[PDB]
Amino acid sequence: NDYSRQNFLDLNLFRGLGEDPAYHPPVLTDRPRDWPLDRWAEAPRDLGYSDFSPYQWRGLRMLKDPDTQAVYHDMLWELRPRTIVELGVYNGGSLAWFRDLTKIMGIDCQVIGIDRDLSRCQIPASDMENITLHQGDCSDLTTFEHLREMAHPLIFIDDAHANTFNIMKWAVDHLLEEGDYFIIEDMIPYWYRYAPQLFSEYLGAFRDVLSMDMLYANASSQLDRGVLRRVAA
Amino acid sequence: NDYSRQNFLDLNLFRGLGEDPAYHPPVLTDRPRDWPLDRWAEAPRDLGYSDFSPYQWRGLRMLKDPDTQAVYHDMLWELRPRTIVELGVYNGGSLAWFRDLTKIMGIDCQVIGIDRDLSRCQIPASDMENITLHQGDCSDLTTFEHLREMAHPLIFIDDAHANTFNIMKWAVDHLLEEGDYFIIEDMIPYWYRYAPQLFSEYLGAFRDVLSMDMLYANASSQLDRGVLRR
Amino acid sequence: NDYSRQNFLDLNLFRGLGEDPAYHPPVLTDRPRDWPLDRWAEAPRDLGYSDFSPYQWRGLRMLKDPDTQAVYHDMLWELRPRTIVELGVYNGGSLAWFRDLTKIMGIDCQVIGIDRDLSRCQIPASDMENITLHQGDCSDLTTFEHLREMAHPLIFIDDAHANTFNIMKWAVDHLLEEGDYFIIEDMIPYWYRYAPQLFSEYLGAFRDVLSMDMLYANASSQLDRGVLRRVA
Amino acid sequence: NDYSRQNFLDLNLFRGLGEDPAYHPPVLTDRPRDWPLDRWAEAPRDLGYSDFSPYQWRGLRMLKDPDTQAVYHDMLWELRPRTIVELGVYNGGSLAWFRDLTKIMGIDCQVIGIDRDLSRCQIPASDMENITLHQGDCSDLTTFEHLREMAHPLIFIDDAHANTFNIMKWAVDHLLEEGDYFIIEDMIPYWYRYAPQLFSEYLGAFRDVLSMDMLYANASSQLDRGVLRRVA
Amino acid sequence: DYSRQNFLDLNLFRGLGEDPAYHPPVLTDRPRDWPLDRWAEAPRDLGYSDFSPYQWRGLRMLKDPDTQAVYHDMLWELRPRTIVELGVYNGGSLAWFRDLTKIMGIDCQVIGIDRDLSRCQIPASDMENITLHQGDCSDLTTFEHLREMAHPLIFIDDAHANTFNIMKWAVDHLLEEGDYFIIEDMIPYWYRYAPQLFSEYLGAFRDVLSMDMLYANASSQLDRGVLRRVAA
Amino acid sequence: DYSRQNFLDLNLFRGLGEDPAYHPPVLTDRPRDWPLDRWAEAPRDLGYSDFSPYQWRGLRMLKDPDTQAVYHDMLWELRPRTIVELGVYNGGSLAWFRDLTKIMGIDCQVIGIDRDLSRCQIPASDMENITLHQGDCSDLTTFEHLREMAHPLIFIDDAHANTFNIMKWAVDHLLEEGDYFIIEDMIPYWYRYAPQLFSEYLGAFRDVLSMDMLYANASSQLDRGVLRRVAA
Ligand SMILES: [Mg+2]
Ligand SMILES: [Mg+2]
Ligand SMILES: [Mg+2]
Ligand SMILES: [Mg+2]
Ligand SMILES: [Mg+2]
Repeated sequence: NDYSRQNFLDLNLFRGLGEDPAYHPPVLTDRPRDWPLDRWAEAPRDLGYSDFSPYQWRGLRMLKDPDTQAVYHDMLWELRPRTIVELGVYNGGSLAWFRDLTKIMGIDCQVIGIDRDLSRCQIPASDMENITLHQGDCSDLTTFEHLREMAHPLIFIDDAHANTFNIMKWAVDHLLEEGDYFIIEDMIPYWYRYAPQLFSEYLGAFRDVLSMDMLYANASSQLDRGVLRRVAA
Repeated sequence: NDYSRQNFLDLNLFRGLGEDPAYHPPVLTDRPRDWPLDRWAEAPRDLGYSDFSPYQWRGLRMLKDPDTQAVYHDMLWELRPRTIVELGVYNGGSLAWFRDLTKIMGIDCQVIGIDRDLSRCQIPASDMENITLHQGDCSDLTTFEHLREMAHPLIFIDDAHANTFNIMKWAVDHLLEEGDYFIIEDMIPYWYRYAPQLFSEYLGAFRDVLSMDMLYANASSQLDRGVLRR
Repeated sequence: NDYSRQNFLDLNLFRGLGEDPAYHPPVLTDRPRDWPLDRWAEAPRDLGYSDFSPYQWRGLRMLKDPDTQAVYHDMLWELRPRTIVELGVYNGGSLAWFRDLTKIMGIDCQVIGIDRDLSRCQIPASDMENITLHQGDCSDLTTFEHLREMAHPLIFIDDAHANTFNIMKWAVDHLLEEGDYFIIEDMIPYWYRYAPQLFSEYLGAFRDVLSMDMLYANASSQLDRGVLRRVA
Repeated sequence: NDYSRQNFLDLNLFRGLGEDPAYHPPVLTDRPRDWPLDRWAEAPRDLGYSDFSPYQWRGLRMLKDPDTQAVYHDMLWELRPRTIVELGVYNGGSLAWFRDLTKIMGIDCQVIGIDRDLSRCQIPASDMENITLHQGDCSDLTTFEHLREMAHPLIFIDDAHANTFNIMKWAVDHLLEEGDYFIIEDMIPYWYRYAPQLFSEYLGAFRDVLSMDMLYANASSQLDRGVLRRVA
Repeated sequence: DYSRQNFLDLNLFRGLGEDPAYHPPVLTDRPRDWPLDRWAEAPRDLGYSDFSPYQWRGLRMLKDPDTQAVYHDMLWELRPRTIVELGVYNGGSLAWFRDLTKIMGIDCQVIGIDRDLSRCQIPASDMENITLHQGDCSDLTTFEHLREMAHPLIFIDDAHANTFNIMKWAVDHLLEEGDYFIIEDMIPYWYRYAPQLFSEYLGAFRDVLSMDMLYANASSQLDRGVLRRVAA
Repeated sequence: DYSRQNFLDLNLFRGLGEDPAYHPPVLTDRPRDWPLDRWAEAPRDLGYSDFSPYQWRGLRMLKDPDTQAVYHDMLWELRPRTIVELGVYNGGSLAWFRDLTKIMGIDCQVIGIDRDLSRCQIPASDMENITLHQGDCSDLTTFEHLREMAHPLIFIDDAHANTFNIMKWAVDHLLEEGDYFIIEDMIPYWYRYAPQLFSEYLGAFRDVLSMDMLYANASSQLDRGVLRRVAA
């Protein structure tokens, strides 16, 4: 009866994130790491550990999978953006990744992390060149005014998914010049499954300003149908 | 330009539920309802509308899909519950279904629906025989305390998913008896996927009090590995 | 030894029906019913028993699986039929279900079941209110010529599958009214596979009197492309 | 309004067989046969006709598909049957096939086909060497003690599917010597689905006289779990 | 141990296997004779590798059953008096073509061409209407050396070296109207790897060849590679 | 026209494509800017060929994202001083490996061995820490001649010729405990085509090499071919 004295957490705290913001190399349970080559044909063919979010960049966790990394790579190489914003930080491995990548492409880029809870960031202070954190609430649209200094072209990425359509209208009006991206990750397929009528009306409300970039918008499951930018249709 | 003059409801509110608690029948957009038989083989084979949650019961939207209904039908026939508690209510279609089914079966059952927002419920007052609504909070257990003098057997069903494991602890200590069910719809495969270490330990904390019922636990994707009892 | 001493029942008698018209709850063999929770993840994920026809309604077996039940629910709620005729009966599970469901909806509806052999039926006689059995050979236009005048709207369901296109020509001329359904369960995808030319033409012969109802024709594997109704 | 002046054949007579015993080549309806190579990539990737049973041997229809043919080709090469009995005939395509293939392999084999209705047979009277058609009723078992005693080894194939287990009980007692095959095409997977208890128990009756030949029993979809032989 | 052996390049056996001779499959992890009393406990998988299991009369067959069915229909329609196969390996398909044309009553001459014939397993006694020819591919003169052959003619590429030039020569010097030129296996791969070059090269033959859509989509090995001469 | 053209052998492009230089994809059947008011009508597929559409800093990449992710992890764990690609093509892999070791801060040299370094597309300025070498995969003297590099080292085989002989050489004269010998793409094909000989050949290295199960199942290019030293 271990339950009778336990206080249990709401496991929803870990929705789509996992339990620990820091990376740990996967650990084999039902097999040796070194398999005998004389019994090579008998060796189990499955992954060996959970395939939920096993990705990393330099000892930091990555919530963007390799297919998403390939898309953002092409997008960065093409646009050569001076600014990449990120609503939703979590552990910050995405922030660091964008920074490292741009550095090697020779793009002078500023990466910006806005979140209401920056406590879980895992980047060391001694590895923060061209990265800026920003405490803020999504619901509050005035969180976003103070990033009207940054240069163009610009990529705005929504990994937070709250008050998102109001944030999209705020950006369109006050932020995005021609060519800039507004990308919503993960959620467009769910909103459209759960709310076809309202979703189509809201998305279509931006028919005069944004468009879906078809070169990138079907190239990874995380970005599926959610990559937009300020360009004429 | 229609984006500026409009202001946007948050679509997260319609998550796993939909835009509207009232039932509306599907409507065809890209094909006539009445396909002519002389061109019978040209007719599209796909369903012709959203497969999201198109199910109903007597004009009330039903979130439990036909496979889950089959499972619960068998559970009711086998266990003949005196009480069905539904945590999380939405449109009330589950409540009216559970009541109608126990009525044709001859079982004397009270259905109970607990939820913080009951405004979405579509059951008319006139059809509430053996159904009781209850407005309360998950995060405090006082909600449930009051009226733990219901007859058994009992089936408790979590459709709210807040403070779930505490509510289950409370349930074993105060409500449940041998043969009663505690059922976690939908969530378990996700909680395991995302927090496996923590979930495993938590579920196994209940090893001396609850067990997974293997006759029902693999029979529906909504009840997948969440049918517990005793 | 055992083989010489037996008479062997022909197994085609049980085609798509099972060995026993009475219901029995499925039984686990390779696992305990109450899996311990400290090994929750170790538990097997498959069903644990045959998926053939394990469906029931109040202790009666159901040959229409849950998805078909959903389609018939919507159709009953929309049309509010006065009569439902089932061609082929077996255990009566559907009959009971149809009557019970119309009762719950407040639809005054008589349910009629027709079969050559009504000995399999399992409905307790004290539970036949608004259910009528007719004994009679399906492949005989006589059986339907002898039926009384029923109330409309009506749903006519073919679960027998013998001499079916003649029965349908009779239905169109003598029974069906605007809005009424002639449903063929199970059989149409097979008839199309084995006889595409003859089937296409035969079905096409009813182009001015029946149409495929597209709201329900693709909503279930059992009713798939077999939901028809009068006019348009 | 063509339905009122039509003669409706029973489509069930075509089950698993088709409309016409005679072969006719498949035909394209929605594309040219000669696709131009300057639009090669635009060309469709799908078969272009019904994939139910488009197989032939020398202008005769073959109900046995290529995978099943491959299994029989090997079984013949290994066993070198002196006799092949095919219970159930239709167009006689597999009869001709069996005779033709055994002839090419240098096997001295007699192909026998039994059926109630031999009218459909499409084999010319002239091309009938080493092939005997018997009249037969699967209900009466002195139809098979109407065997002139043929040579061994012997393959016995069931394509008729009536009174099958009794015809099997008979085969063991009067025909099958060490190594002879009794094959049931098509039915076994469906019988296990519908009557798992009886099927398991009936087959289990023959444990001391027949075994399932695992070299071939998993090798095609039509012979699936249906290939058996004498002893072990 | 590894310190001793000289290692053969395994690329030698690509798409072919280690041994041109046929040997029947052998079960490793089950009895060949499965007891009927535990019939449902029997494993459902093939029980041996499925790389290239097929045979004709004790010779390996690299063309699988679906491919044989297409060639069977082609041969029966077209009635070729010459079948050329560029690339030979074990000779299985060579003997199959000859045997099929023989029971079809067609007067066909099957020709086999290869730089290495040492792997050909056809017995010299079973060689009638078959000619082996040992020449290199990229040298087009190999082919001039025998356009004495009768028509209709089916030319088959199983070697895949310098294929388009060989097709050019064939179009000009060999193929009368109706004749086939088939590329097995490779065209899907060439389109995947070099889509611009492949399309342009295939389109360069638009007034002389077409894709035969009756056979081009009917097997995975022939897939989009069955071409024939349209009148010019 | 065809009789004019001399046709290149498409096998030259096998596994690589026609152009070592990167060009981004373009759409044919859709606009790049899809209008949001038609968002649900937009096509769902990629829009271009998904053969080898990957890149690094304007250079082609043959290793796909999942493979990249396995090499990322490996590099971070192993901190290799020397990485050796056996086969170069366009050099994309070389540049990535060098760039990646640089952002991780690892002091690494990258060597690229190939008979043909002509297709290499790395600009002269960006060659810091990237030594190239001409040589044949038939000399084991090609590999000695490469001066002694620091360890830990990884050895990737992307040429696949005389590989097992090259593996024996590396174990004895080059590889220390924990160094890697990785064979890309090829092992699953060599075990399908030659199961017996591959089983025996790999088996010989049991005392000096293991399979690294942390990485061996994590991508389809590396599938079952990542090795190092110390098992059982
Ligand atoms: Mg993401
Ligand atoms: Mg519910
Ligand atoms: Mg049914
Ligand atoms: Mg082949
Ligand atoms: Mg590779």
